[PDB]
Formats: sequence, structure tokens, C-alpha cells
Amino acid sequence: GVGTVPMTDYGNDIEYYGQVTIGTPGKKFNLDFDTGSSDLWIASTLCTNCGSRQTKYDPNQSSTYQADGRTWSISYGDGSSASGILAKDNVNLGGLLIKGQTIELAKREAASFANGPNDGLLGLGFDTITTVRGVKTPMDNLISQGLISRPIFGVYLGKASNGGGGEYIFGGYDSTKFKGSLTTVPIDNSRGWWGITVDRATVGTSTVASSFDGILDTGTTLLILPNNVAASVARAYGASDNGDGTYTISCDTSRFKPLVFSINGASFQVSPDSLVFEEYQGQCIAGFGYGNFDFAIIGDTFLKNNYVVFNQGVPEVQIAPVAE
Amino acid sequence: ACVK
Repeated sequence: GVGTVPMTDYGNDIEYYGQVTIGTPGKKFNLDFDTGSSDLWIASTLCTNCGSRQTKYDPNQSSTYQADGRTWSISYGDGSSASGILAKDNVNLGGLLIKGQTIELAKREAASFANGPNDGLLGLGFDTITTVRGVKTPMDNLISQGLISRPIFGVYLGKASNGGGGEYIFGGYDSTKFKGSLTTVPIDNSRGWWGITVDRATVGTSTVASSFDGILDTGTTLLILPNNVAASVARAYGASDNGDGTYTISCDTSRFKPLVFSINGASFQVSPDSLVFEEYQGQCIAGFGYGNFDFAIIGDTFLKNNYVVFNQGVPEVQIAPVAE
Repeated sequence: ACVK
């Protein structure tokens, strides 16, 4: 009752994708696993602007394709998008065979998807934000079909500096990937996301933020903070606003203390190495940013330092520092 | 970065 999906880390911790087999006999698709959205969409032979490197779903080549035909369309926070028509087919996730999952066949996708590593996305948010109302998500179906007993998935995202990788376990979790005991944290799923409250953020002995809300989003690269929190964190590290939602920060992290979040009475950090996301031409971009959101998007900068068990049933999460 |  447990599905294991080894992940690939794209570049410098940009995103984490895993293979999913769709159809009968089945084609293998590389999908970005995204707790910030709830649509499972794939490049298809109906697509008019997809990429030559992508695997394309062909309805005629699956014995278990079920027609649906309703339109779907999604737009993501980074400006990427896709759209097309619905269908149903069997979806094998780490060995667990979901029967008749609603899949979303792309007729169009943004150029960034056509030039990227993904054949599509696997949405792991809550079903109240599927772009077509009433679509049941993969986790909904794993639960309702009895393919997993525990309504959970455990998430390890690797660091490119350690060789990359990552691993999702559907129906369980992997204790070899984290330190100490898991801490339970309640989830607010009212906007479709894995919402939490951070009671306080600190750098060393200094408070850099009082309470703020955020979402645990495997499909966002950075730790995106409200502008005032972002600006306070930047001040703590001497970082300079690039005007585009990112900061320039020193490439030498040896004298940086971790950024520590207090969450439900326990501490979870961004490690000092992770305070740098990217180096280009001698300049470093910070692992935290801003985006004019009233809540934080707690993305890969944080998640690659903190193992999370996502529990859809409660809903709640359990968090522990990664073993590293 | 991505924001999805």
C-alpha cells in the first residue's frame, strides 16, 4: 500500500519531477510534483505548441482511455500556463495503479513548458482548486480506491550540491531522510493549499518577522515572503532588492546564520548554503524573495531543508529537518 | 524561479 517515486532535481534546485505512467500499456511522463496546484495535465498529441523533447499522450494508443472532452485551462503564479481537454485514464504512481484518474490533455502550453524538463504537472493541492470543478485529484483517488491506507505522502527534495534527487512516498514516509522526531502542524486548506502559520522568524538572536501565514508549495523554487518580511530578512543578510522579486546576496554564506521559522512550537530552518539560490557571472541571487503576496509561498528553498509528510485526511503535516 |  505504498508507492515510491524517485525524483529528479532540475538544475540548481529549480523543481523536482518524477515519472508517472499513464494509460494501457502506458506511456511514462516526467511531471513536476506540485503541492501548490491540483490539476494533472500532460502534453498530448492534440497539442499545437508543445516541445519536441516532451512525451505526448495519444488517446488512440491507450486501451483504457475514457473520453470526457470538457475544456480546462490553468495559469500559474510564474506566468506559465496550459490548457486543453479532459479525459480519464489509469495512472500508475510509484506502483499504485489509480483507475480512471481525470487527466488533462494539453492542446496548448506556455513556451516555458515547451522548453523545460516537464511533460506536465502532478497537482498535490486540495481538490477545491482544480480548474474544472469536481475533478478528483490523484490523492483523492488513492484514498477513495483504497490504494493507500494512510492518506499521506512523504516528501524529500534533494540538494543539487549533494547530487540532487528526491523521493515521494505515497501512503508512507521515509525515516532515513530526516532527523529526530516528526512534529505535527495543523493545515488550513481553505484556499486549496497546504496553509500553515509561522509564529516567528529569526536570524541568530534577532526576530525578523512576527506571525505570518504561508503555504507549503513543492512547485515554487524560492521561499517567497510578504514584502515586509522579505525586506526584514534581506536587511538581516545585507541583501539588495533587484526590483524583480529577488535579492542579490553575498555568495559567501560562511558568516550567515540560518533563517529559523518557529512553527507550532518547533524550529525549522533554511540552512546558510540555501540562502543562495543561484550564482551567475559572480553575482548571487538569494533563496528568499517577494512577490506582493499577503502570505508566504514556502517553496523549495525551505523544503529541501525540511522533510514534510502531507496528510490530506486531517488535514495536517508533519515536519522534521532533513538528514544532511 | 518557478511559482506553481
